[PDB]
Amino acid sequence: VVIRHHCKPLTIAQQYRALKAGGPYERLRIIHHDRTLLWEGWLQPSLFSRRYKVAVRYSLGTPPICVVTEPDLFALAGTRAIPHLYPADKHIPGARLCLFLPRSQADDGLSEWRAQLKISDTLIPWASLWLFYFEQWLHTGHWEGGGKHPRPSEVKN
Amino acid sequence: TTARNLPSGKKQRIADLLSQIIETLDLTKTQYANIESAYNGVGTFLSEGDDPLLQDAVIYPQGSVRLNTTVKPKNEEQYDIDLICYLPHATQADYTGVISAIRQRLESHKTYKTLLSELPRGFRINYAGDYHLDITPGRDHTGTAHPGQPLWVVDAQTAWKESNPSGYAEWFESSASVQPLRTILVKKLLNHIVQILKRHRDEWAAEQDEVRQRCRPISVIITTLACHAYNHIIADRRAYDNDLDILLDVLELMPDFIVSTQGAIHVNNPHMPEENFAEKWNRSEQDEGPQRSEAFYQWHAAAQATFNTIAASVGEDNLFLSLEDSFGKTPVDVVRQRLMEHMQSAREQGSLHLDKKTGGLIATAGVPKNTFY
Repeated sequence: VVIRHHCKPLTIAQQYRALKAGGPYERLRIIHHDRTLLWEGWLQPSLFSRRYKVAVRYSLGTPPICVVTEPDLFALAGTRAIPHLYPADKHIPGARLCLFLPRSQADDGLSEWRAQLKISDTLIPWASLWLFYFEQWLHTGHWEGGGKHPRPSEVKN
Repeated sequence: TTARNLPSGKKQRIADLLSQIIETLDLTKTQYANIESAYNGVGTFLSEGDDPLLQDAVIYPQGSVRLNTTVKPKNEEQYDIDLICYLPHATQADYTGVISAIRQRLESHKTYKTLLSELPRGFRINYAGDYHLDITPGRDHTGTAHPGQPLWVVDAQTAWKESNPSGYAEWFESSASVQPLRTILVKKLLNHIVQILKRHRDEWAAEQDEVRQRCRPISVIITTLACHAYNHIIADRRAYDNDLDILLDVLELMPDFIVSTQGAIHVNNPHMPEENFAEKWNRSEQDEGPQRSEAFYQWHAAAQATFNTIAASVGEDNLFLSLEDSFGKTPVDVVRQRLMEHMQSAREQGSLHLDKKTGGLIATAGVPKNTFY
């Protein structure tokens, strides 16, 4: 969307008020001397879907990270390669989920998620949208969703 | 977990999935017009016959085609259409005369004679690829007043047996019109229920052994029992808003309407008392009939258990696997593919919304683009 560039990455305090308004959250913390923002809760992809716990981390100047802890997802995987996982997060346990497109590939220079957007606006809807296509990957054997580019040499990291 | 204890939304979603699954097997209007034109042409050609016996013949549909409860047979490319001719001047005609007249008349036509095939009860036309034509000769029957169509039909052993097709159709159409009162808050339904039960029976029959396959429930017995059960619930004015609850209640009420008298089981046409749809059940030679009584009860128990099984599923994959196990894989594949197309469109349209309480996706807070890599 063509918007003025006067908008700037909001600070942690403004992002803090966003999460409490929407949805039920178990905890909402500020750690590392107000550096980091943490959110946890239970997300259900559909009416018959399972129960999922999701964690979101953010620091100013760094892209957000989405990590899903429970269930383990690897017992459900059955050691077959789960698609769409970033490198593991050492401090926070659980699989890490890639749910955006970084700045390098985007030609306009505007990432699909930017610091202007509130954390609650897209990070959870995308993560929930990620979980919906995950179960449909099973029972079909195919990732019937928006796939990544057939990268010849690029590493996207 | 039982199917009754689920909330309203889950059961309504299961009902919608069942309806969409059934819609695949139903025949469309264009095909129906094709068959109608075909048999109308056959009847018009018949009436042109110069033979006095065959003169004034009329063909009208019968069976599932009349009642609008057709389900595509599994592993068979051809739908079945069965119709019955009525010869007013055959009131005292002989079997051989009618058979010879119809056979020679059908043999006369160039197109018809190649596909004509003989059946034990009548004649068949082998229309190529997708549907069938079945014809049954009939003599009028006089002396029994009733809402409509007292008639004799042809059965090889007795050469004439009693039947009344139009009365059953009128009774079913009158019964299916009424709608159960729905609880207030601060295709007909019976046709769909019968079609679902027939689909489940067809799925259940394949696994079983030869004796259970041969003695599987017949469609007309299930239809009569379902209509009888539906009348009881519509009269008692019970309020239902859970859609599988109606099917469960009807199926539970079904076996109470089998009537036993002097060791003879009678499921009867409401208008014609002499029309016994359960005649083979009574005949106990080689215990063939008694096995058919056990087959219906085993089917009833299995059909009751299958919805408890579906209700116990957690996970969308498990639900779809259960539906594949219950009502065939190929009908279910289309529903899931349609769901994926709708979800992809909603992702493109921007109508994908997030629920506040559960974070569940709402398909119609617009979700932005490219959630993945």
